[PDB]
Amino acid sequence: RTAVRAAATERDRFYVCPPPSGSTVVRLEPEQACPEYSQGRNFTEGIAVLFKENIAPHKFKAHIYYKNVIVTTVWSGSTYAAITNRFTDRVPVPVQEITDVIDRRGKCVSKAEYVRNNHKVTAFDRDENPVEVDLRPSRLNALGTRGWHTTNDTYTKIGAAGFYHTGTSVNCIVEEVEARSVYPYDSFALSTGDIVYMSPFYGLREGAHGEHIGYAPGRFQQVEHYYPIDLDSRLRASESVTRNFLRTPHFTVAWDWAPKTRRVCSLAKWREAEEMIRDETRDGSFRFTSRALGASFVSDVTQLDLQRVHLGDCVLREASEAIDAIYRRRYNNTHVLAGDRPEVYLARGGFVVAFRPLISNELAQGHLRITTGSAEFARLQFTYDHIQAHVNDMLGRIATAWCELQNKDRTLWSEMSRLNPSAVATAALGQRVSARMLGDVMAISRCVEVRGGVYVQNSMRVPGERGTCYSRPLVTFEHNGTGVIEGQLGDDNELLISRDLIEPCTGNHRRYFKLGSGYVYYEDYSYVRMVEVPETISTRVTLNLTLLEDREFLPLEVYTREELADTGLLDYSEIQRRNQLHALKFYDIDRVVK
Amino acid sequence: RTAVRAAATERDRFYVCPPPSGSTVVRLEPEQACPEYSQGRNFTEGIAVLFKENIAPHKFKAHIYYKNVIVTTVWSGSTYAAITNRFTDRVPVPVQEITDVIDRRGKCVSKAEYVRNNHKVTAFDRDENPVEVDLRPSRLNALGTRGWHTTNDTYTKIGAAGFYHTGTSVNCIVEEVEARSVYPYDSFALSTGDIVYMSPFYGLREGAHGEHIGYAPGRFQQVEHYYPIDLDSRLRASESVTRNFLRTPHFTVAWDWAPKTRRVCSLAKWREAEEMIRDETRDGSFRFTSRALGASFVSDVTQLDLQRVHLGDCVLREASEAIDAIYRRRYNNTHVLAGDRPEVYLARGGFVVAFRPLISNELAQGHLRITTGSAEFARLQFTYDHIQAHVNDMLGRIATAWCELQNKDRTLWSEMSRLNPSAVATAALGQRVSARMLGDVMAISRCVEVRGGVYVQNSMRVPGERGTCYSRPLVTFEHNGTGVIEGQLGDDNELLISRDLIEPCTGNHRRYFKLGSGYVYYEDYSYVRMVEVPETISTRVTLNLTLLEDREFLPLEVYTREELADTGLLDYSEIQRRNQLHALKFYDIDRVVK
Amino acid sequence: RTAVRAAATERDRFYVCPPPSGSTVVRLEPEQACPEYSQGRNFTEGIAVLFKENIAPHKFKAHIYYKNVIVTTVWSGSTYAAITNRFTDRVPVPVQEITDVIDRRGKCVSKAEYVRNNHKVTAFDRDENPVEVDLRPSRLNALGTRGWHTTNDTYTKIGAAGFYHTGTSVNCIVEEVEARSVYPYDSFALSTGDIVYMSPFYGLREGAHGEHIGYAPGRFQQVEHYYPIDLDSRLRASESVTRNFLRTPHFTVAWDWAPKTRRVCSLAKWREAEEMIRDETRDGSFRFTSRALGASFVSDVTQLDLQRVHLGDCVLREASEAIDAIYRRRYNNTHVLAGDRPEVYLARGGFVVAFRPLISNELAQGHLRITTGSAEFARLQFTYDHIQAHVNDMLGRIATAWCELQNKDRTLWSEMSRLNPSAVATAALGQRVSARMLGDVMAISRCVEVRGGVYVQNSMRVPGERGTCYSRPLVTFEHNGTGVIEGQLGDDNELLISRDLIEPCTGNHRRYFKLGSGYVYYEDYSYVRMVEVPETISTRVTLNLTLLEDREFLPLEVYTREELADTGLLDYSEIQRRNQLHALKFYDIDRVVK
Ligand SMILES: *[C@@H]1O[C@H](CO)[C@@H](O)[C@H](O)[C@H]1NC(C)=O
Ligand SMILES: *[C@@H]1O[C@H](CO)[C@@H](O)[C@H](O)[C@H]1NC(C)=O
Ligand SMILES: *[C@@H]1O[C@H](CO)[C@@H](O)[C@H](O)[C@H]1NC(C)=O
Repeated sequence: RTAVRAAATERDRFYVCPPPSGSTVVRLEPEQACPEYSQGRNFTEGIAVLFKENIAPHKFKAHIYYKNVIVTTVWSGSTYAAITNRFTDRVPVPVQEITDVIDRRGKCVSKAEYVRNNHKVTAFDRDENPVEVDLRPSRLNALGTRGWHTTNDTYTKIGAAGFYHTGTSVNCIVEEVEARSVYPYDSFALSTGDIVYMSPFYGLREGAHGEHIGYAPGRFQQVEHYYPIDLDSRLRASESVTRNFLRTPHFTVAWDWAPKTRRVCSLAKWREAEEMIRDETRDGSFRFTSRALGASFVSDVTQLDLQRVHLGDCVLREASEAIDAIYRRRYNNTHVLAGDRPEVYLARGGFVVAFRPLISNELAQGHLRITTGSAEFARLQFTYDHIQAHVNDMLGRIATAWCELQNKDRTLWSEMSRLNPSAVATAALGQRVSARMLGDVMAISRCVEVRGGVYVQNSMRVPGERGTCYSRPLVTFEHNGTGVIEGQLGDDNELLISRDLIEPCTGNHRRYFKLGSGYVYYEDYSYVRMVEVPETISTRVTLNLTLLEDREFLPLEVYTREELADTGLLDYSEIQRRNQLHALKFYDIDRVVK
Repeated sequence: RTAVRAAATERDRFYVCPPPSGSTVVRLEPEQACPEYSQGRNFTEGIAVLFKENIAPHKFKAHIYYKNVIVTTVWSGSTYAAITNRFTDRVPVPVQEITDVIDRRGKCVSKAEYVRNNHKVTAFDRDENPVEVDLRPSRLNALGTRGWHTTNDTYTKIGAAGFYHTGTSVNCIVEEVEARSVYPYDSFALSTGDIVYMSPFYGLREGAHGEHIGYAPGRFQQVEHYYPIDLDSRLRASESVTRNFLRTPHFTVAWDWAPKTRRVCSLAKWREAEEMIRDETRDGSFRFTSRALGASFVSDVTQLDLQRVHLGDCVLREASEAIDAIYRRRYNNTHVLAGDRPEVYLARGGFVVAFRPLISNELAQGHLRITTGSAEFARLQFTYDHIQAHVNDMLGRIATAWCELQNKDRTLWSEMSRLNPSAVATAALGQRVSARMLGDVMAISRCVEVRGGVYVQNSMRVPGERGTCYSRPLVTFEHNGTGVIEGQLGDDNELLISRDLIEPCTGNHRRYFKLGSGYVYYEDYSYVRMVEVPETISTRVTLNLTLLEDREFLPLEVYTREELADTGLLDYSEIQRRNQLHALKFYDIDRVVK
Repeated sequence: RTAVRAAATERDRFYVCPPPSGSTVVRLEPEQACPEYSQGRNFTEGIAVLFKENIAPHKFKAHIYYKNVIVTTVWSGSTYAAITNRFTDRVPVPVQEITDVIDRRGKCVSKAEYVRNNHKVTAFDRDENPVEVDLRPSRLNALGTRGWHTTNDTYTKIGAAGFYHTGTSVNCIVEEVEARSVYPYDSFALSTGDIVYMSPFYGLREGAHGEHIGYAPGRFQQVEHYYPIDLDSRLRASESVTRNFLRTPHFTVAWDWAPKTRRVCSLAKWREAEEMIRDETRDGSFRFTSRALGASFVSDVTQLDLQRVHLGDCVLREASEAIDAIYRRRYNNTHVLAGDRPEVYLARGGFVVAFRPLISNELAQGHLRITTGSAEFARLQFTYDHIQAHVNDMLGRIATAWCELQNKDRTLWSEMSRLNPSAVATAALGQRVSARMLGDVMAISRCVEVRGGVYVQNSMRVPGERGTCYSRPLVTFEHNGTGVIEGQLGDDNELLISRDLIEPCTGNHRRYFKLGSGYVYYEDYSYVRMVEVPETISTRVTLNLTLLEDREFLPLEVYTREELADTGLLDYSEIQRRNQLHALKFYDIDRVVK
């Protein structure tokens, strides 16, 4: 009939629970309203053709006609000859001579009649009389680089010693040439290095005449219904052309006249987006997403008027073509196109989007200069948006289910609140409380810590009654004023003010009761030992979520600025640097003879 | 009083539950410690100005002064004239003549006095006496490309037949020219194609004299307090300059002298980051994140000393300007700048970050050559980090709530463990067990499978007692040694060793008892049929999480390397290729006359 | 003994629950099968070397040998001299003279003997007799740009007035030159601006002879066992070479012959991936992921045969080198390489991947033209894949735990279904139902709304019995036909058909009963007031998931197309534009003398 002193730790403290009066009354919180997230997105399927700023020059075929005049002064000596001069000059071939000699016969006159220093001057091949010479192809002739000439020889004079002799070579040259024009196209340059200070689209028939010409009107001429001739097979072409001719002091250049608007565009077809999705979730903007491309393009809801664009005719033409070609190939039997024409938008970063919506059979029943850079932002827009939408959708789904689960699981908590309102209110409040059901509502009283040392009684027998025992052990403790309380060991370290927990005594009685950090072992209503229960059972579900690791994105380049500038056979600046030093490098230019 | 043989499937097996002794005792696992993830990040708001490596040349205005000497040899014939020679040469205009004739009067002398082949030589326009000729503007004169000349004519000699005549043209030319200097700036080049082998910042006053000059000291001269004159309105400028003059063998070039450090910088302003956030979560590094830019820049915690940078003066100057301008515009009333100066860092990929922290009013109370490439890594750093931080934060939040929920829900499991310790321990252990509460701890015994065929008894009446019935059906089975057991059908296919489940008989008795894969139907304490219960009730919450789909990022380029190299009017290498073939193409250079 | 009219709102409606017959019987839905997501990925560790398309020209050292012939015509006057002509021409130095005079003595003959206009011509320095002159270095000589010449003077004739005098300068020049060849390498260009129309790898020994030569066979020559000499220290090199010589009309160029396959490759080493992971999860493809690089490269499972590549010899050579070097440095003691050679693949976007798997010590016991652009797609592939895999893994983990948790928590629901089948079935069905356990299955009946006004009875005393009271209040209501029902207030607004809920009366009786939107207060079995219970207790766990915000990725470029084209000292096209205007700008070319 002795006593064992109980031991309490912080976490495993003893508690007294004063009876709850109706002073504080609580209800179990009703089911919450669940978060409803964006279920369904607003969009349009279609076909798109993306256009970029045209950066390429206007390229066209042309012919250069000139006579290569070389004048050589030789000083004939005793046992040698020395070139004292070799003066070279390209001279134009008149239009008359092109059409009437060169096209007509494939011959060229052995003389030149041109203006130099404002004086009318002449040059005769071999210092001889004019003869129409045949134009023979060069040995080096190749596709797009054919040339014809009249001589393989450069005339030089063979004379008497102690004299200066002058010979004159005249080689008539016709060359297939490639021309290039860079915006605004007020000039062009030929494969020969010659720049023509005139518009390639300059003509005399209306529209064309309001194009630049840096040359006097007499230097230019057009020849309508001109049927070109091959200077090898001397055959004419089946279709005629308006042939432009410009006579400069060093050559005559010819090219086929064509109207600017047909030949040139300020924009260029970049890519086709066969499965283009136009998103309409964000307001006042469209977002053109392409799975194929891995790119999103943001534009306004309002269309681009292509009349604002200088030379934007190619857009609608090339866009309708590819869209119509795609439709035929991919949607002909499943869908129908919308609105008898494609829609055109100005997307972020200088991209022009020509989009045409796809309608399923079932649902059918101020001047602008567009500058384009990279499409790097658009792929990033794509990547980000694809992930953001997914994780947003999925967390939405978790949030709702978390709410829904807790709402359902309230049935379990209400049911427990009828039976054990205290353990429910302790879980809810997160602090040790005593509770009583006052019908359909709980009365709450807080539980207070027992600081004065607690002692367990060795026997569990009712003193004065055989056959009746106490179900849980007896304790002695200090709470409030009364220094000693004849109490009982309740549940989860609650000490009971009274001793009313009873049971008829049973044979082979084994009990483990929680007492502080551990357990007290009782055998046949008598204290035995202070045991430990190290074995546990868990109804928990493991959720191991690991973190998304740090990643370092270091600068990465396939080719550098240096590598990209070093691809050429020659570098103008590098050559000039070295070349312009030649006089200072191999001569004393600073010395002066007295 | 017959029997029906029960049918067990794998999943719906019969079990016998031996009584649990205190041999194995368990506790319900206490509430766990919950994961606490990084709640709050360390950062600094501010304003930044990003600087990139200067790739642009130093551009400045200049003037070229030369006399264009053309000497023509004409051979007058019977009925013609032929140019046998036309020798062209640019000659310098002496400084004396620039200041005393050209600036003073707007005139130029009709002769040239220069050195060629180390000999002092002269050239007279029209082979006549020296006259100061007025400089008239060219017809083609435009903004930044003005030129003045003295003649429109090229003098040629008109003489007697059978003779060689020589005429001399001298055109004095002054041209507005644009100059460019590329690092290290020891030379410059003019719009005319001429390279000047000297520093644009070379002077004679201290500092400037230790700059390259590839020319003899006599060829150079500075003119202090020089007031320039317009050669059209012959008005002088209000402010004077130090005027540099360099006389080369072919021209005199003049330019305004300026000190290198003022005019040139090795870095260039790239972008302003108005809302720059400097992250301080990772140690030994700063991360400059810009929402505006969509870029993160990683640098050291230690500042960049701009004294390590060759020509880094522009940085602090231009950074303070833009930061101060931004502050005035965006933060003037809400915040205050910090530390009387902006901080400077060397970020990853060659970016210089000039950052100045923003302090809210409430909180206020070895030589370096910087190489820059792309900012592609920085946008990727940004994207990745923005997503990683969000998903890490959100999963952290799920992890904690999962722990917290299970911790709360332990109140429900403990409560059940008092009432039904077996069903709790079976859920926990994940295997069929029998359990008994030994006070505050459970005794566990495992349940064993009944392999010997089971039979249900047709009646549920107590033999020998009217008015008392068995609550659940009677069974017969084989377990351990004893071949026949007079048992009862327990819960969820548990077969009971005994027959102690009793109830006073009731009128209109209908029962469905689980027996193997299905149910046994009993009516008024008598077997009827083997029914199926196909209807279910579920308290589950659906969570449909779908996977983030695979995405293919295919190579994408707006303009190729080819497209970017093809934008020019001429290509030096292409022209040279064709041009240097001309002799081989239109002549036989290999033939020799015997 | 009066009555108070109850008030019902939508959400807090009154219900009558008809008794359930076995008409509808339900079971609680058994535990579900849980989703099992991809646990474990298939991959190979190794080392990789990435190769890109070679964009760089073939660069090699060379020497240019020529004699700079200048012929000057001076007209001596009264008090002056005028240059009437200055004709410049570069002439070749014969191979004989290079080896026998220039290499042998470091001297060059003061005359030139060359062919011009098909005529054999001579040039004498100072119009004097041939002398072997020493080659002296230029003042400007620098590393890689050395030059040697024979004179600093340009010979001019000083004569009698009224006469034309002609002088001849011959300067023999040898220059260290840099050569460049661009694919297909059928020509090369020198630092001087000269293009050599021949292959740098053309030779006469087998293999080399099937390479382009645009020159007659006599113009070329190889010199085997040639030991070069420094023209400063007149020392010979220790190792000999096969020396190529090509005599063009303007110079002799020499270079060391080397075989094409050794000197040139169509691919170039880009980066080393020390920790390259080759993923094998997607079928019919490999994915080469590099943490270091932040890039993923997609290729076929089938290797690249490098015999399909024109000049692909560098790949295997350079790949084995770096891989073997890396292994030695990082894996020598932990792993072993696999398969006696590296594997080679053709990745997406023109990248060649040379991968060699790493085997841990423990586990050991048609013609192709490759075009490369950017690696932008590969970093995006990397970023996306890294995130996708993580979030997919983590949601998988949530999905399984959600299933597992609900499966466990079924133990709680079954247990409640025995005690309160109605509250379980109401939670499950999401509608108010009455339920009865018919053994191991529930009988369900739906609950109907009470529309006819309800009234609570002021007393809770059993009329006719003292000491016995009703536990819950009495009500009067209208349901079905019977206009008045002597009922009782049940749980959660259920009205009971009968009045069988009883309790022995207790002293100090306080009760709150739910009645519609609120509560009814009862004191000592008598009505008092209609109270409100505003205080709640919650067992809910907060889960605050916020959305991933929209981000705008705006176009961002470090340097523009314009900025990148403006880095050069000169621009060929810009210079030519201005230069070719000179005649039109400073002269009247259109005027003609009559
Ligand atoms: C040049 O010479 C070749 C023969 O070597 C000949 O075929 C060709 O027709 C000649 N061309 C001219 C224009 O004389
Ligand atoms: C050139 O001629 C035009 C008239 O055609 C005239 O206006 C201009 O002043 C002249 N220039 C010179 C330098 O003679
Ligand atoms: C050129 O002159 C310098 C002296 O000014 C001298 O050192 C050099 O050797 C000379 N070169 C030749 C080739 O005469």
